[PDB]
Amino acid sequence: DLRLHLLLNTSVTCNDGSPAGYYLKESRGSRRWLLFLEGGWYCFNRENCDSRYDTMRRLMSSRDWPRTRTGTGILSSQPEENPYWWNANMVFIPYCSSDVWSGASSKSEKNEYAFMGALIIQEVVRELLGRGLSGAKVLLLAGSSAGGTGVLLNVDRVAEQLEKLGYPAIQVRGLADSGWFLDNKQYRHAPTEAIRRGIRYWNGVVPERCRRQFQGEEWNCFFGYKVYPTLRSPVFVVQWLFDEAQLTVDNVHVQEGLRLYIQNLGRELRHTLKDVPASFAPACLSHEIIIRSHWTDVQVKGTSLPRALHCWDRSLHPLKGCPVHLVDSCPWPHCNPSCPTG
Ligand SMILES: COCC(=O)Nc1nc(-c2ccccc2)cs1
Ligand SMILES: *[C@@H]1O[C@H](CO)[C@@H](O)[C@H](O)[C@H]1NC(C)=O
Repeated sequence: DLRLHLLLNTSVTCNDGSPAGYYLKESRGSRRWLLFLEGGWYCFNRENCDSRYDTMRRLMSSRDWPRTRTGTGILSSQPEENPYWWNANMVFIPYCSSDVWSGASSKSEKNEYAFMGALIIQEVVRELLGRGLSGAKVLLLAGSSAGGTGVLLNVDRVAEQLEKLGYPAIQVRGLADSGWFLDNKQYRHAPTEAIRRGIRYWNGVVPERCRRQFQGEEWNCFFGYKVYPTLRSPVFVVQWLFDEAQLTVDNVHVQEGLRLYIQNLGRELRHTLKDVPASFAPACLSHEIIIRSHWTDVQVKGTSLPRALHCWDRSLHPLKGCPVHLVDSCPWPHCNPSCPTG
C-alpha cells in the first residue's frame, strides 16, 4: 500500500477547490523515485465538466479519496510482479484536474473550476524533496493515457525545477504509456478542436521549445510526434500500434475500406516512432499497460517491457542482446502472439 498525503499548500487544488495530493510508499534503501500520473480523459467547457462532476467525481475532487492504494505493475514492490524497479520509492499522483496535466488556473469569481495539473505536479515534487527525494539519483516521471501525454508536457519542466532549486545531480527521465496520439482523419465524420478549446479554458501550458515553434497553435504540442522532438530529457515511449482510445476518437468500432484504414493507422504510428530510440510498440488492440498486473506478459521480438526498460537504464550509464527500440512490423491487430487476451 501507498499512503495518501494531501498537499500542505492548500492553494494547489483539484477541480472543485479541494486539496490535491499524492500516495507514497518509501524505500529508504533506494535512490530511485517513480512518480506516476493517473489518466482519465478530460473536459473542455462548463457543460461537459459539470457532467463529469456528477458521475466521475473522484477525477475532480479529493473529498472521497481513500487513504491507501495498492501498487500494481510498475508500482508494485514485489520482484515477481515488477522485475524492473521493485525496490524504488513509489508515488501515485491522482488525476483530479481534467486538463491532461496542463492547467495553471485557479477557481475564482469568473472560473467555476480550477485547472492546476501542471502546478499539482509542480508542488508534489517540492514536498517530496523534504521526504527523501533530495537524495535521489533518478526521478522517473511516468503516466498512462492522459497521464502519458502529461509526461510529455511536464518532464522538461520538472528537470528545470530541480536545477533552479539546486539539485543538479538528480537525473529526470520520462515514461509515456498510451499517450502518443495521431491527429489523423477519422473513419467516419474531432479531437484537435476539443484540445484547442480546452487550452483556452484551462490556461494550459506547453513546453517552451514546442511553444516557440508553433507560436494560437499550442494544441500541436499535445501530440507526441510533434512535441517529443523538442524535449531534452530522455523519454521512453510505450504505445500500442492499434490503441483503443485512438480508434474510439477515429469512430472505429471487416471489409476493404476499414481494413485499409486500420492498416494505414498502424503504418503511420510505426513511422512516427522510427527515430525514437527508446520505445516499445506491439501490434495489439489494447489501451494502457504499465500499472496493469500482467504487464510482464507482452513481448516484442522476444523482449518484454520490463526487460526493455532495464536495457534503457543500462544505456543511460548499443548493448548485446539487451535492446531498447522495439516496434512490431506486422500489420494487423494481434499478429503478435503475446498480445493481451483480456
Ligand atoms: C492529444 O490528446 C491528449 C489526450 O490525452 N487525449 C485522450 N483521449 C482520450 C479518449 C478520448 C475519447 C475516447 C476515449 C479516450 C483519453 S486521453
Ligand atoms: C502555494 O502554491 C501557489 C500556487 O502554486 C503559490 O502561488 C504559492 O507561492 C505557494 N505557497 C507556498 C507557501 O509555497
